[PDB]
Amino acid sequence: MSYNYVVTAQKPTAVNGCVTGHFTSAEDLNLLIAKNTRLEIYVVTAEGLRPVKEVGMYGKIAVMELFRPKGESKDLLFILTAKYNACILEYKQSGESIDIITRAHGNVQDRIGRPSETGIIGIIDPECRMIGLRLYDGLFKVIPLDRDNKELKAFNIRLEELHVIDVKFLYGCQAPTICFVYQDPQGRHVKTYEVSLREKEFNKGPWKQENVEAEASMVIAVPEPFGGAIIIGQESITYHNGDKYLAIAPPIIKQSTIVCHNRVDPNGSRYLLGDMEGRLFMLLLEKEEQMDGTVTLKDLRVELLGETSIAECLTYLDNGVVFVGSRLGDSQLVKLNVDSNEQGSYVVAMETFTNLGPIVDMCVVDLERQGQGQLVTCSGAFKEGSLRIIRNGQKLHIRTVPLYESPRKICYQEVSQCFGVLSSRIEVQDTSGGTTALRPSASTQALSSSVSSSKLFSSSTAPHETSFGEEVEVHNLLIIDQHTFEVLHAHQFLQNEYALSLVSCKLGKDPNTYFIVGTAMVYPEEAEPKQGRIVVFQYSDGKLQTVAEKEVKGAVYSMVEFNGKLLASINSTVRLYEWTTEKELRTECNHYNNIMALYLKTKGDFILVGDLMRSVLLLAYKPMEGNFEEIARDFNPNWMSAVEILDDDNFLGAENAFNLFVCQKDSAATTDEERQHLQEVGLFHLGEFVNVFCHGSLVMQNLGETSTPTQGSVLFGTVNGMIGLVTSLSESWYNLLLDMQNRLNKVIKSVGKIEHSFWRSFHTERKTEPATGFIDGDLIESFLDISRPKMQEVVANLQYDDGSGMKREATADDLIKVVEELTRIH
Amino acid sequence: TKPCWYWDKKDLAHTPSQLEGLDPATEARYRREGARFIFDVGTRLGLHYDTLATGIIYFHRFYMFHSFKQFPRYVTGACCLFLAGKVEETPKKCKDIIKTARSLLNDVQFGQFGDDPKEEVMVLERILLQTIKFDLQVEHPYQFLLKYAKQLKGDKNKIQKLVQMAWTFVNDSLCTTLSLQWEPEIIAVAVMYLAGRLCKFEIQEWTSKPMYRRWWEQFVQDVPVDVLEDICHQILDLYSQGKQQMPH
Amino acid sequence: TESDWGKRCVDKFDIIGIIGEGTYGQVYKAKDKDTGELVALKKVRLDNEKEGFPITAIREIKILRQLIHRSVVNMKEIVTDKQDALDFKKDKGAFYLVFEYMDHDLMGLLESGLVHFSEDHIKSFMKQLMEGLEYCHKKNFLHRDIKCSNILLNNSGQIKLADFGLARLYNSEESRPYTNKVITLWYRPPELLLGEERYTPAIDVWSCGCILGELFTKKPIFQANLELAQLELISRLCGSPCPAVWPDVIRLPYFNTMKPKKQYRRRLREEFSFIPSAALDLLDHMLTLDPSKRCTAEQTLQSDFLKDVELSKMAPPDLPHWQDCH
Ligand SMILES: CC[C@H](CO)Nc1nc(NCCCCCc2cccc3ccccc23)c2ncn(C(C)C)c2n1
Repeated sequence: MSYNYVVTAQKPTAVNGCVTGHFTSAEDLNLLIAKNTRLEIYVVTAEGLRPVKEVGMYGKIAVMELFRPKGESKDLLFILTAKYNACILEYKQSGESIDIITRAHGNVQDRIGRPSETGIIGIIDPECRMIGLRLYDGLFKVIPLDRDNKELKAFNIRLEELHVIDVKFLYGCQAPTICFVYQDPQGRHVKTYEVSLREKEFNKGPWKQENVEAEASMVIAVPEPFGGAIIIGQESITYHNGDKYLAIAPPIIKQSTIVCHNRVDPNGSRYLLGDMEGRLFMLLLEKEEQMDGTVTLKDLRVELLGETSIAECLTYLDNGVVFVGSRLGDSQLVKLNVDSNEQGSYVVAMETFTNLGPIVDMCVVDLERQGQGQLVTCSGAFKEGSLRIIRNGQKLHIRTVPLYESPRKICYQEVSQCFGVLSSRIEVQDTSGGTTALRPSASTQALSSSVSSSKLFSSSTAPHETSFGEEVEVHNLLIIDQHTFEVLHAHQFLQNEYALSLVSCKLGKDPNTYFIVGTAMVYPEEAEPKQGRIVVFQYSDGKLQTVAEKEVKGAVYSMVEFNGKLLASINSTVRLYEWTTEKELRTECNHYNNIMALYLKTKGDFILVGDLMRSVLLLAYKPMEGNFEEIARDFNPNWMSAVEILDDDNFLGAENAFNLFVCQKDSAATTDEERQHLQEVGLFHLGEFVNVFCHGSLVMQNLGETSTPTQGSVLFGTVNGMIGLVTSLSESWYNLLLDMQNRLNKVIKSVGKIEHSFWRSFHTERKTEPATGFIDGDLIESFLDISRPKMQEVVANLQYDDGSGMKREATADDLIKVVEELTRIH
Repeated sequence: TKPCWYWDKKDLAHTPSQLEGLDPATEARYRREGARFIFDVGTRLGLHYDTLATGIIYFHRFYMFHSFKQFPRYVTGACCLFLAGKVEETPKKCKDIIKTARSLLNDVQFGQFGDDPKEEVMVLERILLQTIKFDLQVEHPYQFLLKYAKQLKGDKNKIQKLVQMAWTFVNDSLCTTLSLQWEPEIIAVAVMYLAGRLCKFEIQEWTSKPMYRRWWEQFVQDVPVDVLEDICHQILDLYSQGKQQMPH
Repeated sequence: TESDWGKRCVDKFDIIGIIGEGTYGQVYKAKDKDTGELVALKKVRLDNEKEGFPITAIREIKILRQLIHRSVVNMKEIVTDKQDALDFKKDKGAFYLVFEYMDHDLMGLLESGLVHFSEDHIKSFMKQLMEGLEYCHKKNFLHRDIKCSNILLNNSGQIKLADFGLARLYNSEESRPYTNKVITLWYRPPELLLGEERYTPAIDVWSCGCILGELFTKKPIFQANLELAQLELISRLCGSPCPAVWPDVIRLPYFNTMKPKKQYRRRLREEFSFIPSAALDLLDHMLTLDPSKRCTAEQTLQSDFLKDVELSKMAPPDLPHWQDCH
């Protein structure tokens, strides 16, 4: 068995949802911002936000909504986790003591159901009579909001429309009414049904219309002054209420997909809209009152306000202050002005809140020689693309290097005092036949530049057509200096060439230090790339020199230096190249028993391979023979996102389901099969998507003394910006901490009353297993924050073995020392 | 695709056993003894009649590729029955087959099993499987005797006498190389023919074609009487050579 | 000739890697040097000599040389390790059973979450499987281990059945005593949970129905670790074994012993309301409690769902390729 420890160094930074309401007091206006597993509560002031409380939940926050049922003084909070843990929460404050009340809770998962393509959707009735959940295709689940339903019991209504894009509860109806866009073979349509709690079924809806845009994406429930709904698409915005139908198709929105919406004026006169290129629009509803005394919607208008960060959620707050919650770039607070500035913009930034965003890749390098370590991460996407240098100093110090294009891979070349970054920028087919970039970016503003002139694919003979307006990715290699993060050089790869892998190393008997990039020729027609290159560059005297190129028959997904040889994975094949005295790559060995060799790591002569669906494999180079050998393979099927080697026998993997596992070579040579069988000795639900595993630590360790119980250091980056750490334990230390977790779980009150053991259970749509071999360090480090009565309740009858004494009672003050030593690892 | 498991009588002059100086009578004697050894051993162990036959067919086929002077027959027989048991889903442990063999064999005969009987048998399984070319499925005259008898309609007692007499002829034909000369379907017809001739029955009357005097042609196409008469002649030879007579 | 099995050496194959291990044993992916064809080799070890050649392999050799169908996996030949010369007693080399290489297995495709099935892909899938099961059932052979790991799929969309290690002959007229537990707990029929032991070919139909449902949810229908909890799950959906719906349930050994929490009513149509009408009928008939009321393999082929499925238009599943890598 194996024993490991996992802790968070920086918590999830990406904004996954934001609502405003009166949650902490019936009086204050609050902003609730949700990050993965983390809920942040703010109070809106005239200058910005006053933080008041932050809680963690044992679950990914999927739905977050504020409602105020008749009889309550203030808003209540509904949250549904991605594992279908539901709860209703209340804020309660006793002087200085702030706590979160779990008013109702339960798990709403169905034994049978197909998870929907557009994900979990949760909505609440305007009269707060019920909560609507869209969890599975063909079913609508109703939790009625009666006082007695403290367990959140619910029932399912059969839904004929299997493919639902989005749904909302409409305003102004005699009964609770849903408005949903659905897609069937005839296209997408907009329909309404009514919901009967008494009959527990759907009844005919107020109005039925069809033929909405093929890419109709979002539904807006317009408030009572107007009534009805607005449907946002790619080209058109339409309003449907009964017989009334209005449609606006302004050319400005066709350019970029609109992803978020929020209501500005409670009457519904004005809405905010945001799009993927970072533009912020105002949707204006023009009122026409008739002499009857009734008000009808006259027309729809869209006005461009300015630019924000690429926003996942928007919230209007008060005054002209809007909160730009971002998942791909920095979250923001921006002020909307009535008068435009001299550039024509009505939007002026106020505050910028750091988001490590998507961490595509990262490397650990000690730039200042502080014997500590810095983390230079490839963070952000599109115009939010950035490089974040992170150092530990009590908080982490983050410097941001804007790139304005997507970063993909980063490697450090000390010989050159610079970094190599693979990038992607979006250009659009323009009227010249070529393409035009939407904005300047790192690749366009490099001091010196070069473009591949390779003739390997120049033979073409493969016709590919272009339509004006289509997007194409242009991949570049960027040379960026470590002292000034000025982009010194930009190398642009071939048309339709994707840069997938980058390494900096010396090879063979060659004293020069090279940048090596592995690419793939990507054509929309191909399911799997069938052409590619390994390119050897030299950065010398402010110029990048192409040294050698090797053609391959696939995509070079991963490369790694291997004892002076170049180890590369081309689709199914794992190949080892030698670097000749003629400065050309020559193949030595191959392994073909793979589906897609996505990830590669090495140690000595051992290679760990990560596959798209066949978990992990341990390969060995037999130098005596000049070939590869299959030492051991994990036969359980897993979809890998990243892998890492912990030691000669333990291997760490990350699943696309937000899970972590560790495999161990059986090392029991009774039978050949036992050796070849990698045993999944560790299972752990992380809750994050891990893109990169990197050996290193940000702790100040110039001299070695007082090393902690933990041994080894692996850092990992995730999509939600979380940076984490995995380390190993001795058998005894693990059991002590594990025995303590089970004690802390009985003592600590969870938000939503979610069982900690459930949360960390390994989970896919097809399996659920109890966690094993992993200490949830974030639970252990919460021992320091629990009250003294709770600490002493935890330490009762606690005996550590393998020590000077076979059983030794632990005191609370003894443990406070142990936990504090553990807190220094990050 | 599938191997050919049938030889011509003339070919039996050239088995390995013949060419190592064994005379025809002796190899025939060895075949009867080996087959009857298989039959007796399995009968004591309670084995289904198909399982006995399969082992006997394995046995007969084996000694078309090897010599009796290099492979002791009772070891071969025991190995065949052991494999037959696994093939036909009537399995037996090797130690039990050995125990029964000791009961039925004298000490000199059991000398063939050497110092470790179980080992000599289990070792041979590798050769047996390669020898029979891993073609394990075997059909036997019994199933056709019943399939064909079922289509006969008439006196219940005359037809049951025909079946049992023919069934005895099938059991007796396992001691011969007929299993190696003619497909089982022909054997089943041949034994029906011999039982009919000896019982002074006219089988055509029981068929759906009572005026089709070559009654068998509606069960087995393309069989000349020459083949049926040769098979019958060989079956009755065993009775005339021994002291036993036709069952009747 | 092509028929002289057991003599050709495994030298004739370049072993690419190990594709599989477990109860079936060690299976290696290889390419024949002479033909260049990708194969799959199952290592059968007779070295233990407890019972000599394994019976699992004897059945798989015995049955798969008799069964020839598009949807039944083909054993091409049997090859051996370099054997010791003139020393058959010393020799312990193992035999390798040569099969055709199937690109994927259904479990691997589903567990990795990499596949999506439309109704038409499920039609093409089930039609082949039930046609294959029909061929075998009409030959009076019971598979007895129908699970997602034993269904193999090529990228072409062709489906073939595989692990015949537990398959045995069925007498349509006479009851024979069989092994009480044969199928995996998730796919085990209710009769075998109650220990029929004289099971009909309907045990395999129940298993395929569990897959039919699983293809519409991407999650197995009945997942349990213990035989009682499985019967509970089946009962919550199909209804509890009643003498009213299952006349001979009283004869089953554990009927009184193994009782579900309640006498549940059938909810299959309600809980699977998101399934197409033609398929929902197929599920209800395949997941029938009474083995005698459970439909046959042929009857599924003469159903509204699979009858008019043209097998020429294969329609392959949504394979992930580069899109899922990115
Ligand atoms: C395990 C027992 C089953 C018996 O069905 N393995 C099986 N899979 C057959 N194809 C499936 C191939 C799937 C992909 C192969 C693969 C490659 C590399 C790594 C892998 C890791 C895990 C899983 C698969 C992996 C197949 N094709 C013919 N056979 C006969 C021996 C019956 C077959 N057996």
